[PDB]
Amino acid sequence: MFFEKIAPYTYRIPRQGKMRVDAVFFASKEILKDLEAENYASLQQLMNVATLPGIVEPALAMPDIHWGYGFPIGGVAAFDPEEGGVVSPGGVGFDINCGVRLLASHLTLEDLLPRQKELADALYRLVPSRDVRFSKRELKEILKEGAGWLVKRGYGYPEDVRFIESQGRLPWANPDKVSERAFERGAPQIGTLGSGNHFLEVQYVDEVYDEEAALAFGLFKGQVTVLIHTGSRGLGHQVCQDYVERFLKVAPRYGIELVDKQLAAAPIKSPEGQDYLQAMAAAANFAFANRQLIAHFVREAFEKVGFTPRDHGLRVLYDLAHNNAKFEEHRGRRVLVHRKGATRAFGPGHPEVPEEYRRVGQPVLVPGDMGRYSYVLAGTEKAMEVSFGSSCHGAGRNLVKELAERGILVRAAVSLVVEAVEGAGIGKKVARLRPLIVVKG
Repeated sequence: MFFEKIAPYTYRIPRQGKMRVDAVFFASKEILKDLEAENYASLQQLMNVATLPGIVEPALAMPDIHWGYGFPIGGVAAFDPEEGGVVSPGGVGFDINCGVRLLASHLTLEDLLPRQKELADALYRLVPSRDVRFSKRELKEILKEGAGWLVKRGYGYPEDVRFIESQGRLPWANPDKVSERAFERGAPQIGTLGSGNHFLEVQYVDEVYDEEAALAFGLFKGQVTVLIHTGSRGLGHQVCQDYVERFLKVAPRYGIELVDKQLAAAPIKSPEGQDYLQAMAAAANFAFANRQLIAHFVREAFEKVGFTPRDHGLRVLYDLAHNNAKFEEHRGRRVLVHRKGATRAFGPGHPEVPEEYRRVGQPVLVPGDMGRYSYVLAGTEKAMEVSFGSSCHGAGRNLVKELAERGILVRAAVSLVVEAVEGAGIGKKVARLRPLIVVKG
């Protein structure tokens, strides 16, 4: 008995103990049952987040919330620099800007199926797990400029950048704050998916829920899409490690009390805070470039098997991060929003949303597990009010053997979450995507 319901699929944990503000989480009657069986562990983590300095009410968690490092996965936490706010690597997650890019083509399922094998083989061959390399000075510029650096040199279409969150460039990146180890560890990984839950999949739209948003996003049933899921690879992971320990060994000076050491944080305005933010931005820009490069190779794979540029017309529908901290305008102020396993989800009328989509809201890409359904949602006005314009990132909670039985070629080297999100009013359903080909890193 430590949280009341304030709206459909919306629960509040009133401020208690060390909490500086209330916490609010979105969930189903069914999801609550899941958390309850978990002793509410992830919620305790959400409550810990609320103990941090300068936090803006309320600390939040999405319907797919679960145990994480310090901050819970599925968490959103805004911090005000002017109020002595802090920045926490654990609030972003180790894979900085691990995210998703969705390409939308002119092809229909019927057009693709007969070349399904050729494409799978071309994708596995053209997408590293080949001979494209950059100099250290070049990848240094990449860390600062983002996806646009690659597009301007031919690794994409001119318009690609318009459909990437923040145009694929966080403004504060500074490679100087990125350790040598992080730099060398991720530098030769650009253009690769990586391991773990990273992949690329060719899919088709099997259901359309909002005709107006679908039209605006250029989506139609039977349409072929390609979803790319990957991040900053080893570079972002290292940057997180470098700063967590640096933040731990300087936490005394600042007097920041941590109920959980994994909540390691530093004042946003402190040298250490500023450095991490600059290095994190560099890692994010690297992740943006990585997805941009992969998209370039995807286009090369379609063409290699016979689909000309005008046949496939593979355009970037959208590209957004699932782990990131960004400075944004909320409540008339500039605040730093930590999102770990949650997405930015701006709504109708927002200047940061491409004009093409401005009337319906920002696309929200919700990948499922490999070989599972993916969804496309749209950001809402309500989210701008109640979740710092944030939405969910996930759809769920013998490996490849059963994938070949559901009609899915693999190349290796009803969502309750979406239901809760739409029910809470922070993510309008637009479409569902079914996988045909899965390429793992």
